[PDB]
Amino acid sequence: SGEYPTVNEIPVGEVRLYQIADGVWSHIATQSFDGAVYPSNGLIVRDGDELLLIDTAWGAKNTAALLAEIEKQIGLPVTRAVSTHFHDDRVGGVDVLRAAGVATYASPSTRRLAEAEGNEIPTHSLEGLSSSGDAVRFGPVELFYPGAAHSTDNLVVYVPSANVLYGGCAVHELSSTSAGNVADADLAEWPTSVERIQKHYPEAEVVIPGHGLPGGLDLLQHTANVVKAHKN
Ligand SMILES: C[C@@H](c1cccc2c(-c3ccc(CS(C)(=O)=O)c(F)c3)c(C(=O)O)[nH]c12)N1C[C@H](CN2CC(N)C2)OC1=O
Ligand SMILES: [Zn+2]
Ligand SMILES: [Zn+2]
Repeated sequence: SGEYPTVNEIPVGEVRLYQIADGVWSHIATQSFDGAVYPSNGLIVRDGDELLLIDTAWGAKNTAALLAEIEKQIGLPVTRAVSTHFHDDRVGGVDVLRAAGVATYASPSTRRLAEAEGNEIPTHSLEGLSSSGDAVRFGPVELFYPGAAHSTDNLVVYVPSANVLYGGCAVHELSSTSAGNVADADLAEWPTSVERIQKHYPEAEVVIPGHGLPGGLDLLQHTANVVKAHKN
C-alpha cells in the first residue's frame, strides 16, 4: 500500500512496480538461490511512447511476470533492455525478453562473462564503456562504467530528467551489513569505483541499489563503508 515492496509483500511468483519519479519506476521481484530468498531491483524508464528496461527480474518466470505487470500498470511497450552485469539477477529472463520483442543489450564484457558462465546472453553489445569513467547515452538514460566493484563489468544508470541514480549491484542499501554476494567482486577497487560514481553524479536525488530499499546519496558512502569492512 505505497511502501517500498519487500519479499513479505510480493505474492509468490509475482513482481511489483514502485514509482520513483515522473516516468521512472523500479521493479522488484524475489528469487531463491542456494536455499535462501532474496529481493532484487531493476528500473523502467519512459522513452516517449515506449519503455526502456534496466535488468531482468531474476529468472524467466519472474521476467514474464514483469512484462505482465508493466502492461497492467503502465501499458506502454518495452522495446529495449540493458543488463548491468552478467549475473542471473540481471540477465536471467533475457530469453523471455527476446521472445517478447525486446531488443537486449549489455557491454561486451557482460556478454562474454554471461556466455562463459552459462547465463542468458543479451543480443547487442554496448561499445564505449570499456574504460573506467566512460559514459554513453542510451535513450532517456546515461550508462556509466565506474570500474570494478561488485563485478568487473558492472554498469550504473543515470536518469538525467529526474536525477535518479540506479547503482545496480555496485550499490547497497542502507541496512546492509556486508557487501552481499562478493563471489565476483573486486573489494580493493570497489571504493575507488564508488568514488567515481559520487564524483560523476553529485546531484543524484534518489539512489537505487541492486537489492533492497532506495534512498539518497548516502547509499554510496554506506556501500564504501561496508565493502571496506568486508575486505578487512
Ligand atoms: C545471482 C547473484 C546473487 C545470488 C544470491 C544473493 C545475491 C546478492 C545479495 C544481495 C544482498 C544481500 C544482503 S546484504 C547486502 O549482504 O546485507 C545478500 F546477502 C546477497 C547479490 C549482490 O550482492 O549483488 N547477488 C546475489 N550472484 C550469483 C553469484 C555466484 N557467482 C556466479 C559464479 N561466478 C559464482 O554471485 C552473485 O552475485
Ligand atoms: Zn551480481
Ligand atoms: Zn546483485
